[PDB]
Amino acid sequence: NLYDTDNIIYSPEGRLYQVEYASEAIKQGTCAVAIKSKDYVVVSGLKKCISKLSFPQEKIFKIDDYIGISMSGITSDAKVLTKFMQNECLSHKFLYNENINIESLVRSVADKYQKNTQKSSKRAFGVGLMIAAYHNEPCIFETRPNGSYFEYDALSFGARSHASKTYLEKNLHLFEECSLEELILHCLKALKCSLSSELTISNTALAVVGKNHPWQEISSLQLEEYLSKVKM
Amino acid sequence: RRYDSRTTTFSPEGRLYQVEYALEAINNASITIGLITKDGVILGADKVFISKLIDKANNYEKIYKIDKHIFCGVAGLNADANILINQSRLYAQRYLYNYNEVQPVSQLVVQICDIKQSYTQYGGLRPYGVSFLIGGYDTKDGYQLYHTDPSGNYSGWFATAIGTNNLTASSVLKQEWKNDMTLEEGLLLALKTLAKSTDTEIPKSEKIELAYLTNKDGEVYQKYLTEKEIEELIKLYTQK
Amino acid sequence: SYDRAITVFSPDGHLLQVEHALEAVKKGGCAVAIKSSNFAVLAVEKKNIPKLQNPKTTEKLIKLDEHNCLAFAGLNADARVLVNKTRLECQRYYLNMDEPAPVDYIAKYVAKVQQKFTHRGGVRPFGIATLIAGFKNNKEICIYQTEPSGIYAAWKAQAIGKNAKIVQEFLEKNYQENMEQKDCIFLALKAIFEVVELSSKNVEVALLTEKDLTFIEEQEINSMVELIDQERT
Amino acid sequence: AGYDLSVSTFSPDGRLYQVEYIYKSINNNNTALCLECKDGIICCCINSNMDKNKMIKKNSYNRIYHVNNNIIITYSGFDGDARNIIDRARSEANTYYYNFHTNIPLHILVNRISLYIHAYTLYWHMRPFAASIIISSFNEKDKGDIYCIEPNGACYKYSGIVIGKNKEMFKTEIEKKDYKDINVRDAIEDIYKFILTSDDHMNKNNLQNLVNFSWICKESSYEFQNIHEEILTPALNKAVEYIEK
Amino acid sequence: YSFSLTTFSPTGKLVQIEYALNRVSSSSPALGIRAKNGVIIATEKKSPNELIEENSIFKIQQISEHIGIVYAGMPGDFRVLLKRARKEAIRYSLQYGSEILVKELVKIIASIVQEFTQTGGVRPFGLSLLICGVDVYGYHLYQIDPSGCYFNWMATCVGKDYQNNMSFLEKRYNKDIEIEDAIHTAILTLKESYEGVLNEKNIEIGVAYDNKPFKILTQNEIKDYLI
Amino acid sequence: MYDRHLTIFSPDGNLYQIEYAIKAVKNTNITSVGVKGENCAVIISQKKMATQYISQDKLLDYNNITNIYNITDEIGCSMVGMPGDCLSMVYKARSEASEFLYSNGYNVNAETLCRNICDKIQVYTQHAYMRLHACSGMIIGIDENNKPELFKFDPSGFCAGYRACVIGNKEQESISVLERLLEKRKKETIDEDIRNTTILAIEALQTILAFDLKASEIEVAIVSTKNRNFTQISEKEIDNYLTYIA
Amino acid sequence: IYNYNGGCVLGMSGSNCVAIACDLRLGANTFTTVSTKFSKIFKMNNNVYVGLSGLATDIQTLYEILRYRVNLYEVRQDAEMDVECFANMLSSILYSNRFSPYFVNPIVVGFKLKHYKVNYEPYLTAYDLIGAKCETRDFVVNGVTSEQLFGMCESLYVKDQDENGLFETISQCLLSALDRDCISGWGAEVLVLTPEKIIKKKLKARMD
Amino acid sequence: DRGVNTFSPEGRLFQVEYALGAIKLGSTAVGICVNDGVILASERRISSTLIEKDSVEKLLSIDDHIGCAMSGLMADARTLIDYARVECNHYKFIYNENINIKSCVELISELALDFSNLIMSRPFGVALLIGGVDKNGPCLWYTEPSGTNTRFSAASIGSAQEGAELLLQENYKKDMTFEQAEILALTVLRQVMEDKLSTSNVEICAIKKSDQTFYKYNTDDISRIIDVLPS
Repeated sequence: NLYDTDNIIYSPEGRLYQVEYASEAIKQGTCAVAIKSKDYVVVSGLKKCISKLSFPQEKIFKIDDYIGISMSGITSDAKVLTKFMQNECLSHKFLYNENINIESLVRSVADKYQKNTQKSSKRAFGVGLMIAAYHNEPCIFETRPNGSYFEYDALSFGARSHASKTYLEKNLHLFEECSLEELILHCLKALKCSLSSELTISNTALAVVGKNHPWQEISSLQLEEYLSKVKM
Repeated sequence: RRYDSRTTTFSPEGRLYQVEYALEAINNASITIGLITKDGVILGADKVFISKLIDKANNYEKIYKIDKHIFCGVAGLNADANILINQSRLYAQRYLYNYNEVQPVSQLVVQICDIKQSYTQYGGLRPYGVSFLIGGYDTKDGYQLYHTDPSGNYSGWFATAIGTNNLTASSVLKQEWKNDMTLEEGLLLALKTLAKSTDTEIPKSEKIELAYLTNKDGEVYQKYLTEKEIEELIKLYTQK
Repeated sequence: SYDRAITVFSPDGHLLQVEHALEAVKKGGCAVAIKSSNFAVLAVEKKNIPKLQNPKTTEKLIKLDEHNCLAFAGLNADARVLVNKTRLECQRYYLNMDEPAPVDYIAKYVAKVQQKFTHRGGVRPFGIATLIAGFKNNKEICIYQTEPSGIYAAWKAQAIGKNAKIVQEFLEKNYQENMEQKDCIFLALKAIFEVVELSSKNVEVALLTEKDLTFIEEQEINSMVELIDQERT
Repeated sequence: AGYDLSVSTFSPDGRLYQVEYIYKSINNNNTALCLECKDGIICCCINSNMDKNKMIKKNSYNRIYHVNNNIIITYSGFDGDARNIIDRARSEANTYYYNFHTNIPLHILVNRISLYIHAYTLYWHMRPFAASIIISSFNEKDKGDIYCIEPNGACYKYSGIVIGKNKEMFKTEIEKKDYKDINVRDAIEDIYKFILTSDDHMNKNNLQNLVNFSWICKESSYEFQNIHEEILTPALNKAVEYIEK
Repeated sequence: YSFSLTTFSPTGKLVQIEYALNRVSSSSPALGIRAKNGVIIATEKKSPNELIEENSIFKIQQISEHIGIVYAGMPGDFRVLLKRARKEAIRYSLQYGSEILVKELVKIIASIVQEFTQTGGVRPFGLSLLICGVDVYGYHLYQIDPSGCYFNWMATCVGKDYQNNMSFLEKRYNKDIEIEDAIHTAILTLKESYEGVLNEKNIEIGVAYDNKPFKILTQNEIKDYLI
Repeated sequence: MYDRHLTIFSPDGNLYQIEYAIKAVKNTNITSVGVKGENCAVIISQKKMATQYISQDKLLDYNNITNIYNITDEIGCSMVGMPGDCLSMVYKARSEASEFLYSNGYNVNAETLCRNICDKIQVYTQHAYMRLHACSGMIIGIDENNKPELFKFDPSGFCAGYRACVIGNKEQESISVLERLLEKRKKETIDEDIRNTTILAIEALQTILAFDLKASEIEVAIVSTKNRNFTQISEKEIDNYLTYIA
Repeated sequence: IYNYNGGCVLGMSGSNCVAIACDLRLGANTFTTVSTKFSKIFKMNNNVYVGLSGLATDIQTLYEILRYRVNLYEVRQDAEMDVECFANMLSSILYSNRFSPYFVNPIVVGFKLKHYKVNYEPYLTAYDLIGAKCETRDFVVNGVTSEQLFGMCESLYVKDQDENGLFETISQCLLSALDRDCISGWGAEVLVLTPEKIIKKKLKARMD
Repeated sequence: DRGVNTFSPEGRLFQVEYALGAIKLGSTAVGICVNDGVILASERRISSTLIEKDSVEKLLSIDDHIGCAMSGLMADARTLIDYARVECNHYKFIYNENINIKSCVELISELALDFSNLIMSRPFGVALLIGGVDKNGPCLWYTEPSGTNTRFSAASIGSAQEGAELLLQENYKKDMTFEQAEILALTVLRQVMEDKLSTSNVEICAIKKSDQTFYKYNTDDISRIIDVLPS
């Protein structure tokens, strides 16, 4: 009512309204979905297209070899976070000649979330990141506008995420111990459930990373083949 | 943020609302007079009566000297005056340090109005509630007299009066002032306009204070009138 | 406050402090500028108390550099501050380029400074509209205008201050190209006196050439105000 | 009446409401219990609110951290504010060892952490920390030393404490018997039974993928050790078998 | 974040400074007299409970060998002002190698009070200093206010019922008054002001006897004067 | 509007934040009494938790609770108020005492330390972004003349000397008690007068509080010329003193 | 470094009369002069004078710094400034650049006022390049030609003296000192201040 | 009432949305991207006849190979353009090659959100239609105060931007010739003016694929395009 003027004021219930509004900005963002099996973490997302003359926006981004993210929320904040993570991994590989520990990077970005939530005259980021990597194990992490992070078998962000989450928990048991092709297929079923109005090569993004498989977006021909397999 | 006073922020009409209240504070203050004469420049004023136990000897609270060739009369809050007096003296001696000649009065009043304009614009600090009648001599322009205000505006005046009842004093100055006139005539006219502004037929010697600046003998000097000299001047005024 | 945003977008998408600076400008005294061929005329009004005020202390119309000149309308203290800033920048350009500052660079810098104070915390906009007159680097006369918002443009003739729309409407239907100096002074004196009381003491007009700025004497102004007073009646 | 909008403002009754709101937020967050025993101390955290999230891995979310591998530190509240306070505790321990070449005493560390938390409740611009912290250790000579720092900036020594949701019923079970004479290994039965009893959100299946554990006792040579599943699951099965009967 | 809490209202008047004068008017009174061959600062302290000792609390202090001071208002404000005034006298003596003039010290403390009125994120000082001293140019007595403005007096009073004390002191005062008569007028003025009964440890006096060090009278000397 | 939220003067000339902090100190309902004699100075306080949402639980080591701290070997203090504010205040006192020893080479005097803490409290009052420290307290010590000293300070920054004083609720009623016992004392060995002062302090706290004062629930400390160091007395010895009073 | 712009100053005392004197040379590269008017004496107050000897730029810079500080002091206090206060402030200024100092060895000459009528007490003192003050009560000398002046004054000083005899004494001492220094001379000026008046005179010296 | 960086209940920033309100008014401009190059144009909203119309220019050049078209608060726009060309020349110094247009718009968007501390004081209130050519190919880009930048085949900004997008949607087709693109741009621009199209009433720029160089069309080229313009 009057405890949402600033980000430094706890309500009588004891809630930061500004951080909740940043989470609301994440929830109104475009869709995304990630899945992992035993040796592969697949990421996909619906690229926003505001007009037929407009081209699809970039949804999936690459941070480092064997690490990548997906986006849902304010895009400039995602730009800042991407530059920070890219600089952190490249600096680590500079000074130490080894790949960075992924959860240390997740703690670093969560600290950057925290210091902006905490002090006044600054805002929390209106974005959540869907971090996927292979640091000797497939892994899926999450970030929120409050300083916080959790690890998932599968995840979805914004838009009609309820349909995707229902499909994922309906089929979570079969994700482990299946090949990469069926994994990509299941990720496409989850995104098609989020559509509710058709999936095409242009309007969807897809990325794969795993053991002996650096981060590489799927080509147009392979993505068209998988889309035709989903249609059949 | 919630406790902000909205100081450096325009009005809907473009006035800032803060220099205006400062000027109403000026208009309630004791009156000060300004006159330029062929022999000198005069800054007579009116003491506010606090108590009879105030030290009559010295205690010149309205007129102050910035240098041997510059002196001004205060028409507002005394603390805001005195800090700016100190800044003025600092600027005068700084110019003399830099250039090895006396500072012209125009340069000096430009510096005071610039620093007053800064707090009006930069930051969130209140303006100085003081307006001066700065006067002095230089070889470039001779005897001059100015009128500064909290807005950082300044303007030259041959003769003017500020503070309470400044309308009546300025009317008397418009009626009585002449282009070429003697120092004694200027002093008598200063008593006349002070008496008219104070709503008194005969001015009281204890209630007023006078000063003048003349470039006599090629060496400028300031004089500050004592009680006996003001008594003689009031005797001449009653005779005239 | 110190280092916080005081000018901000309204719900309608307008920076209300900038329009308040525009009303502050509109309350300020009028000014006019004309150019033709290889010279320019600058006119500003004047207001003094008779027998008390000193007209010499007024600095409505000024000179910035060997060739550049400036006129303004609004708060005079802010004008003096920005004038000192522009003179400093003129001599800074002349020490780092060894050519005198052209009028286009100074107009761009004035617009940049006014946008800077409009787009930074802890400072309100400069409540003044200036219009700068000077010679371009190719020895071409061009007079520039500048608003508190940081908008600037090059005009053949334009006015500011009180009743600027009426004066600008008058100049649209009377301006000619490549006029004489007397013709330009006549046009400027007619234009400023459309919305100003008719007297010699209420204006301070001057003419800019490559040599230097020259202020018109009182006798010529008295003849001009008498002539247009005869023309109106 | 406006006195609860800033932490820097005292009420007419002389009381900071802005810290009380933080206390109410902490009380509604996930609960944590930390008590001592003969062999050592065992300390637990019950992540009841994440029962809805079914896609989280088994026991990945662990709120129990440590400093110097001989001091448990945990919390009940905001994760980020807590983690900032953990990193400050690491920094103070680092400064102490660089200065002195000795591990920091715990009683000094809690004091410095309380001053750090207290230092943010006297500025309007700084947000006070939303986290109640428990620090504890154990050694064979001086026995366990459990403390608890709060948002107010108060450190008190405890022989056992619970904070967060359901804390009144948890303590109502902890004063049911004296745990100074009960061993660390067989207290896991009691803790499992108490979390089943007090909390009205957990069942048999939630018990092995939401709740965290660790101890610092003689079996780990008085150093930090997250508990292996072969010790948890016997006592978990016996506890749910007792509760079913 | 730094902004002026003190600001001009409509008609100005500096409402925070007015509230500071209201603080001064309610605080325990102080006064001082300038004589032909000396200057006095005197003030009454409230009738203390038996646990207080007057040898710890002191409203009378000394800045230098010849300069004293008394206040009426908040004590912590007086403490920090006194310490900084000591620093000002010390730096002047370090530069020019002499005891500080009364006028220069009064100007500096007035400028500091004005700086605290003008500076953002602060409030004015809630007291009114009363500095007395002796130097080459005779005796002086000055009075600081929360506004940061100084007035030169020959005899003055501050605090509760200050108008009546001013009137009484005006009734009984001469320019050529001796120092002992000035002390007696101080005692009678504070006796009329208190509306009660006085004794040693209820009043405190400081005085500068000619070109000699500034002296604070003990309770024995005050008891001698009361008889 | 907002005349009393910040450290600002209200229309009557009353910084209301001062009395709000003072009554917040009173709401902690912990009493602390001090008293001095000849060559000794005794300080007493209660061994309880302050009044707030958390209550004293069974698994709370009551020995660790203490309202008496110390700044230096020769100087002790008893802070009463909010816990974090009291801890910050003793840390600031430790800082000023230790830098005083560093800069000036000799141990600080308690009067000077009280003035310094009063000046920091003035700095908190003067500025708005400083919240007041709701922590009053006592300081005791022995000066270079080998005589005792006792000083008190409030959140107003008013440092003043004493020979008997009380912090907390019923202070105005409690002033009569200290005056009565001091007058009774006025109507001695280096060790006997220590005993007299200690029984006077415990009897004063008994009469002020009006219940038995179990020795586990209180805490007593003293500086004297026999020791000159701030040593807090054990529970059994306090029990012996209480039985003497009974 | 003081051979570059060699100079000398001098000041004596007497019976209600005080004298100060200096050479008028300005040097460059030691052994070639460029001016015969560079006065080392600078009036600073109605009854205080200061004699600065050393590097010319440091002489001028110290003159403007002290003039700034002085005129500030009379304007704030609104009264005439004392010799001791100026001496202490000068010593503080010379010490304030203890490292990288002004290469100048100044002196101070003036009158001390003792109000009660008023009595004018003579005052003289000298400084190093840091401010090593030393009250002397008689003849004070400072510069490259200091040794010759010390030799002359003791033979020629007659304790308290009339102002005419003081002028003869100080003039002969300075002229005999400057003749024996190659890098110091080129005219002289002698200022003899008294409470009634000041006499400024220039000497027909060996200026060549 | 509230700060610059205060979220709304719906998660949108108030200042950003108000800045989006500001770009809704301004001079209309149109952009088209084709295989042979890129085209930009503006309605050239002329003031009274006393203005020169040379100083009032809407189509500036970030670099040799980049153009632009402004909308909204224009002084803020010139500040963004100045920073953009400074950073592009910084790239040209640090790296020999010409900067890609995507990186330029990313830097412009990075400056635009500088008011959020994560220096400036508020959003810039500017929408830009940037166009250029690089090794990847010809393209044009859109910028707005919210920081999101989207890449287009044809777009428009300013006052009559909605109708311009509708006509571009109806008329634009892929595999287009550059002359077809120019006449399409002038047809859309003419339909969305208030005043009749003429030579001084419009300005055009283009960056050819072969030249890879900025080139503003003069009066002769504009008149030549207008004469072959269908009606």
